[PDB]
Amino acid sequence: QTFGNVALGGGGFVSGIISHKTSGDVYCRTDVGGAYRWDAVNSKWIPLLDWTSENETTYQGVEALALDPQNANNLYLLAGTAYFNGGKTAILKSTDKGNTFTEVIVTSQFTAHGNRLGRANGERLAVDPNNSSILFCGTGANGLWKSTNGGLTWTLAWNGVTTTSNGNGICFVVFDPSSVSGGVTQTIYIGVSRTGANNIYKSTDGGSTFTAIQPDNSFMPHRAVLSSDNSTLYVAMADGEGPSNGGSGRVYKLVTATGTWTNITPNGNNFPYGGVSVDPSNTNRIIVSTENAWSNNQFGATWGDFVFFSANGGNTWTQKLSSTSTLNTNGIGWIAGRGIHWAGSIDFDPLNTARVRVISGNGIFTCDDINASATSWKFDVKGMEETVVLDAISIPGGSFISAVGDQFGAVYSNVYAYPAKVHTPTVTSNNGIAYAANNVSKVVRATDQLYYSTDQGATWTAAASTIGGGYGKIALSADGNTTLYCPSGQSTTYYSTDNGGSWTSTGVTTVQDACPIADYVNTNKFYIYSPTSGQLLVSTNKGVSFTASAVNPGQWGSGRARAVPDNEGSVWVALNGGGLKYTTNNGTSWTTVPNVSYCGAVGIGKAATGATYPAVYIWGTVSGVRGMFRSTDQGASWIRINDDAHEWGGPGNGNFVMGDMNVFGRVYMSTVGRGLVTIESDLSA
Ligand SMILES: OC[C@H]1O[C@@H](O[C@H]2[C@@H](OC[C@H]3O[C@@H](O[C@H]4[C@H](O)[C@@H](O)[C@@H](O)O[C@@H]4CO)[C@H](O)[C@@H](O)[C@@H]3O[C@@H]3O[C@H](CO[C@H]4OC[C@@H](O)[C@H](O)[C@H]4O)[C@@H](O[C@@H]4O[C@H](CO[C@H]5OC[C@@H](O)[C@H](O)[C@H]5O)[C@@H](O)[C@H](O)[C@H]4O)[C@H](O)[C@H]3O)OC[C@@H](O)[C@@H]2O)[C@H](O)[C@@H](O)[C@H]1O
Ligand SMILES: OC[C@H]1O[C@@H](O)[C@H](O)[C@@H](O)[C@@H]1O[C@@H]1O[C@H](CO[C@H]2OC[C@@H](O)[C@H](O)[C@H]2O)[C@@H](O[C@@H]2O[C@H](CO[C@H]3OC[C@@H](O)[C@H](O)[C@H]3O)[C@@H](O[C@@H]3O[C@H](CO[C@H]4OC[C@@H](O)[C@H](O)[C@H]4O)[C@@H](O)[C@H](O)[C@H]3O)[C@H](O)[C@H]2O)[C@H](O)[C@H]1O
Ligand SMILES: [Cl-]
Ligand SMILES: [Cl-]
Ligand SMILES: [Cl-]
Ligand SMILES: [Cl-]
Ligand SMILES: [Cl-]
Ligand SMILES: [Cl-]
Ligand SMILES: [Cl-]
Ligand SMILES: [Cl-]
Ligand SMILES: [Cl-]
Ligand SMILES: [Cl-]
Ligand SMILES: [Cl-]
Ligand SMILES: [Cl-]
Ligand SMILES: [Cl-]
Ligand SMILES: [Cl-]
Ligand SMILES: [Cl-]
Ligand SMILES: [Cl-]
Ligand SMILES: [Cl-]
Ligand SMILES: [Cl-]
Ligand SMILES: [Cl-]
Ligand SMILES: [Cl-]
Ligand SMILES: [Cl-]
Ligand SMILES: [Cl-]
Ligand SMILES: [Cl-]
Ligand SMILES: [Cl-]
Ligand SMILES: [Cl-]
Ligand SMILES: [Cl-]
Ligand SMILES: [Cl-]
Repeated sequence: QTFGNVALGGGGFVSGIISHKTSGDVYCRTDVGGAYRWDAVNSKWIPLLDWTSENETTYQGVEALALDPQNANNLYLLAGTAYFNGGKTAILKSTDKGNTFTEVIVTSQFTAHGNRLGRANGERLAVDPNNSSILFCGTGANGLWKSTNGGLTWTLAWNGVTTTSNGNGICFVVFDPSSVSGGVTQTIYIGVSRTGANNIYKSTDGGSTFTAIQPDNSFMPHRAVLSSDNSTLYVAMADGEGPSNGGSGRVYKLVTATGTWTNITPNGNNFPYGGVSVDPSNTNRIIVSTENAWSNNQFGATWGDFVFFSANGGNTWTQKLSSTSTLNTNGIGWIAGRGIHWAGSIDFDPLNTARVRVISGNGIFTCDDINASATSWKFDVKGMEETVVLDAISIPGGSFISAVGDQFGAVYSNVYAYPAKVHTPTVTSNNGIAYAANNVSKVVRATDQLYYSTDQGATWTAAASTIGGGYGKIALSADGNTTLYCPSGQSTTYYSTDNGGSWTSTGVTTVQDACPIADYVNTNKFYIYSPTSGQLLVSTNKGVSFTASAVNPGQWGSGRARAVPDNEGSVWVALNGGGLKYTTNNGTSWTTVPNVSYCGAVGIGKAATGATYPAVYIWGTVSGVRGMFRSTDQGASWIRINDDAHEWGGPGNGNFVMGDMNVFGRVYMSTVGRGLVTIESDLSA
């Protein structure tokens, strides 16, 4: 209720599906946005890692997820991202299906990178099916590790493999619990993400020594699974690790009693393969998915990977995703024309193996009846949001409009309703958006080119020219007639009085990735805060020229400063470790907000009833507590409106907080991998 998301649905890469082969619990992991449990009672995904603080953004990268065959309550994640928090890596252990976790930091022993090449391979973390206290973990670069205390500490088990050219190392670990001594499983199979050297190994002494067994080192394994009866190991492989490389591949099966490998590649098509699943009650019933194939014209509407099913252990196969399939959008209209790609994990639902889930670069798709002649695949992403949101606007009396990486963004009359369409044309992303305060039908967005709308985002027309380059931040004057624009990666802000028919430099040439801001009241006034110089630059001639204000707010803040409705000359600046300041006089002087020792982002929203100033929202540290705070009294007092369970890793790539201008208390925040989060902070009930 209080915490949620703008509805979009999936929109990023789910890198693995893991189900409990006895209880039927289903989970997934993602590369940039944590992990989820499928709540089959309520039919929605439940995020499990929204508690990660900004000191734990790293854990949004989930490299492996393991369940305990003997106890469905246990759940383990290997979490870490190379580029956050020093690459800090942990085993995250839960005894309650992910409702709560214990953190076991392992960085100095081994690291993980959820956004690595090879990330859909797995699972490289596994629980001994005979002994809940024993886990093994293959690592990308540090060998094979084990724990004998349920994941609390780890030791090096085997180092015959450590590093590989692709950085992905040991990429699956599978136990055969038919082989046991002293209550410790003795047979372990591992896969290694390399070609031209040994890459599938078997130990029969509990992981102390391994023997190479692969039939063809031209291909590296992605995933493997052992049938419930322990008789047959199925392996998907390709000549690259995926998800976005690999040009050919195979499916193999190993009959363990005789060590017999059979090439069961569907139709000898030799596509790159990643996903494989076996029915827990039928060794011979299997399904596979290609990974990084693109020549399947799914639904007749899109291009992506293939899915093949067999009931005879791979002797013959039937396609289960093709041009005759249909896409059930499940009320999420914008997914039409998109499909299943990077399909490096596929899973029969253990409770009913007529049902199959498959991953994709844009979410997860579910076929509830794999036996149908013309299969129906549902975009099955309720509760899941994985996009990287880059900008947004909230129009008083109008729509909320997002600018999103990969899935472009949408126009919302109800932010909790799934969009029928996303902004088109877009190339890759929209990274900036603006509207005219006194001409609210006029909106502009920045992709490879600028696009203008005269109907509040419903339709778009390209600017005649987009000066400098695309993807920059943008402002529209209050009257809508002037645009200011700084191309991404460039340091000059330009102005146009004709929707980009012509451009002229503002004279501001030294603010890289400038975020120009229009005053809401005075159509001739704009501001640019420069982190490098520490200056607030102000224009009173509609962008023709700027001057620095009398007093600098200070250096090294966020470029995303905010003007204030109904308050000409007011600007709030998030100063990072310099705190939070605001001016009411165009930067002639500044108020230091007491008790704010750090502020990463500031946004404005609808005023409280009976208040005289718009509400202010920050992501920052107030009296020593980092989180989301609201002030309804112009910064004199603050209240925390998030909680320790809802931090999401902080503001992430888009680095913004913004209030809704129509719904008091509602605030939006960007994230590294959880879409656009919302807090409905008006707790009046
Ligand atoms: O090229 C395609 C290829 O990419 C591989 O992945 C690697 C690649 O990732 C790019 C971005 O991935 C994107 O996620 C995708 C995801 O992969 C998809 O599967 C799917 O789910 O969609 C998402 C979204 O599209 C991430 O969103 C994106 O963040 C990744 O880009 C990296 O971002 C890091 C974090 O920073 C950004 O977010 C926090 C903000 O505060 C930052 O402003 C913003 O940059 C970047 O790291 C940051 O880098 C700066 C500067 O670093 C530089 O200067 C100092 C030197 O010491 C550094 O070495 C030097 O790089 C740091 O100051 C900062 O501390 C750090 O956090 C990062 O540079 C940027 O690339 O690229 C990074 C690899 O790690 C990924 O493996 C895929 O594997 C592959 O399949 C294919 O897609
Ligand atoms: O014509 C049909 C088909 O015929 C085959 O025979 C041919 O080989 C195919 O190329 C062709 O299909 C088209 O394939 C490309 C990929 O092509 C590359 O790989 C195969 C090579 O043969 C070829 O030479 C290569 O050029 C597909 O492109 C991929 O599309 C997906 C999905 O894109 C959709 O969703 C995002 C939206 O922005 C797009 O408009 C929409 O189409 C992309 O996946 C998303 O990627 C981003 C991360 O981006 C980055 O990593 C990969 C890199 O290529 C890209 O440039 C980077 O930006 C993630 O955040 C998303 O989560 C993920 O879903 C791929 O990035 C992209 O390569 C064509 O769609 C397909 O029609
Ligand atoms: Cl269900
Ligand atoms: Cl299991
Ligand atoms: Cl159980
Ligand atoms: Cl046990
Ligand atoms: Cl103990
Ligand atoms: Cl070593
Ligand atoms: Cl190698
Ligand atoms: Cl050995
Ligand atoms: Cl079986
Ligand atoms: Cl064997
Ligand atoms: Cl065949
Ligand atoms: Cl085929
Ligand atoms: Cl292909
Ligand atoms: Cl077929
Ligand atoms: Cl697609
Ligand atoms: Cl709304
Ligand atoms: Cl659309
Ligand atoms: Cl208006
Ligand atoms: Cl126009
Ligand atoms: Cl005006
Ligand atoms: Cl700057
Ligand atoms: Cl300064
Ligand atoms: Cl003024
Ligand atoms: Cl704002
Ligand atoms: Cl709390
Ligand atoms: Cl937390
Ligand atoms: Cl309240």
